[PDB]
Amino acid sequence: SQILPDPSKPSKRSFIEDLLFNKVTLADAGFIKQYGDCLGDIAARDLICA
Amino acid sequence: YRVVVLSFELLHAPATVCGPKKSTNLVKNKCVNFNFNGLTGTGVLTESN
Ligand SMILES: *[C@@H]1O[C@H](CO)[C@@H](O)[C@H](O)[C@H]1NC(C)=O
Repeated sequence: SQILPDPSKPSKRSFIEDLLFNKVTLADAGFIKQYGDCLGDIAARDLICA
Repeated sequence: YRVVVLSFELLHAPATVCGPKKSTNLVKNKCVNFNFNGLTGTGVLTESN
C-alpha cells in the first residue's frame, strides 16, 4: 500500500512518492525559483516573464 | 585665458539640473520606451506595493 499508486488523489503518486516530492524543494534557489514564481503570479496580467 | 570647468555626477536621484525636453503623460500597462531623467529603456510600466 505504501508503494502502490493511490486512487484517492488526482495525482497517481504513491505515499512514498509523495514524500519524495515533498522532500526535494526549491526554497532557497535563485533564478529557478524566481522563474517559477511568475507561473504562480498569473492573477496579474501583462506578465511577460519569458 | 578665462577657463571654466564643469563637473557633475551621473545616475543619481535629485535631478534638479536637467535639459529642456518636454515631458509626456503616463499610459500604464503598455510596452513603451520610457525615459526617466536620462535613464531610458523599453518595457511595461505597472503599479507596485
Ligand atoms: C492566460 O489567459 C488565461 C485566460 O485569459 C488566464 O486564466 C491565465 O492566467 C493567463 N496566463 C497568464 C500567464 O497570464
